[PDB]
Amino acid sequence: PQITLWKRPLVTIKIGGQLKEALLDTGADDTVIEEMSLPGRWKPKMIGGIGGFIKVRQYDQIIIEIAGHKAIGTVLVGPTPVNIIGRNLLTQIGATLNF
Amino acid sequence: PQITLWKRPLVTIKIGGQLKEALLDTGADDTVIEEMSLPGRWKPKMIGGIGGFIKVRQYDQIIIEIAGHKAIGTVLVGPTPVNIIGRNLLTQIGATLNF
Ligand SMILES: CC(C)CN(C[C@@H](O)[C@H](Cc1ccccc1)NC(=O)O[C@H]1CO[C@H]2OCC(F)(F)[C@H]21)S(=O)(=O)c1ccc(N)cc1
Ligand SMILES: [Cl-]
Ligand SMILES: [Cl-]
Ligand SMILES: [Cl-]
Ligand code: NA
Repeated sequence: PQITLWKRPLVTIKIGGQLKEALLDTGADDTVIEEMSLPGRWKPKMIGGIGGFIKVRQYDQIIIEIAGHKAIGTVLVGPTPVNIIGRNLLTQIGATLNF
Repeated sequence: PQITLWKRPLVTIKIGGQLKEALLDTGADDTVIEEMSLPGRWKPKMIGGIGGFIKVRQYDQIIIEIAGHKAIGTVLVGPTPVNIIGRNLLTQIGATLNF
């Protein structure tokens, strides 16, 4: 689709068997999701933000479905105020900014 | 143009006759730029992200060029880690997300 930016670009995702709403965020290098369980190994990470950092768990090789499109990549899990789909997974669904 | 997301979507902006680099950020409601001098009065605003909130100065009806496209609108100034072009000005330059 073509998504205008008059409102937040929110979409439905499927991750870990769960449906969630997430923000398509070209200003995010990586994907960050609110606390949930995911399978496999993880390692700690700090991720930056406009106001400072939060501690997250880094899970690699996680499959997500993003508005109907399957991707695989790293997902960070931690106390983000909103679920955000970052560039690491936006590239995989072929998302571009056009003007 | 059509901007892919394998790297950060950084463009040149021009504000107060100065060139700066800024990130095109669909996850930002608001344009926020690092400390600089802007004309006129400002109003207070609170904006929040990963790591919490920052206090910013809101300047309205500021002339800003973004990747060669003219915009005139609200610019927030504060301790953001990078200059961010948010949806309030992305809509003025006709940007959409596409996949
Ligand atoms: C700051 C920017 C360089 C990076 N961020 C992504 C942003 O898109 C962020 C994404 C974001 C969205 C919503 C809440 C938290 C973060 N938006 C944001 O801070 O926008 C602020 C300016 O306008 C307001 O609108 C949303 C806001 F946050 F409120 C304010 S981020 O959230 O800090 C971030 C950093 C690293 C990773 N991997 C993922 C995300
Ligand atoms: Cl990845
Ligand atoms: Cl104040
Ligand atoms: Cl505006
Ligand atoms: Na894994």
